Amino acid sequence: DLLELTEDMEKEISNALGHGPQDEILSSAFKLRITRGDIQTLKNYHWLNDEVINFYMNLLVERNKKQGYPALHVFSTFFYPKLKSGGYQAVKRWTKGVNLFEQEIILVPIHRKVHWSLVVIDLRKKCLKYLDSMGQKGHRICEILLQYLQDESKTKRNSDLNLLEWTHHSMKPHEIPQQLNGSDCGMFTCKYADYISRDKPITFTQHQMPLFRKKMVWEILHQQLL
Repeated sequence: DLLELTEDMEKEISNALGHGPQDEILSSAFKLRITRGDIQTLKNYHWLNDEVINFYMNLLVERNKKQGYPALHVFSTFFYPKLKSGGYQAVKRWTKGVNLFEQEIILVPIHRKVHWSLVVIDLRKKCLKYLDSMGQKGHRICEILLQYLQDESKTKRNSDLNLLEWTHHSMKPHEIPQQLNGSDCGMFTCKYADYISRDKPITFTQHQMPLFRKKMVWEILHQQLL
């Protein structure tokens, strides 16, 4: 959601992006350590890196709990690639201590080459949605993730998913805002995730991305969303 930033905020934001040592840890949580180098990927025209995305994803989980939003599970940005190349066995332990099926919404960030996209698994509707700011379809990706769910369920609950009741859908270019440059794919993924996890229709646009980038640095610095 939109908002007007304050001087004290724009100050600390310029502070974090501005010059200084690269290894200076500016924010720590979820076993992640955001360095000034990492937060600088938020500067306009820069590609977000894994740390920033994972960090933000984890913040959505806490925001949802505290605000009475759907139970949210966010997979690491490294999960999907590991699954795609190593199969279920390679990621069997990435859900240690959690039962995916007791959650309501599962987010799976998709990193392919230099592009970022998003898969949403809504357990409440038994539906998988693929969101891509470059209008791509993700049939195969959803198919691979649905098979992962079946393996997780059979492994952890000794029960099969009822495949006949599950559906998947790739949001068309008209259903969600698209990116108009070559550097905001990571931001679209984060904002898709943000709105989707609150069951809020995705009404933001490319025009608002510069403000989102600034907002996210503050949010990451304070480990709190606006």
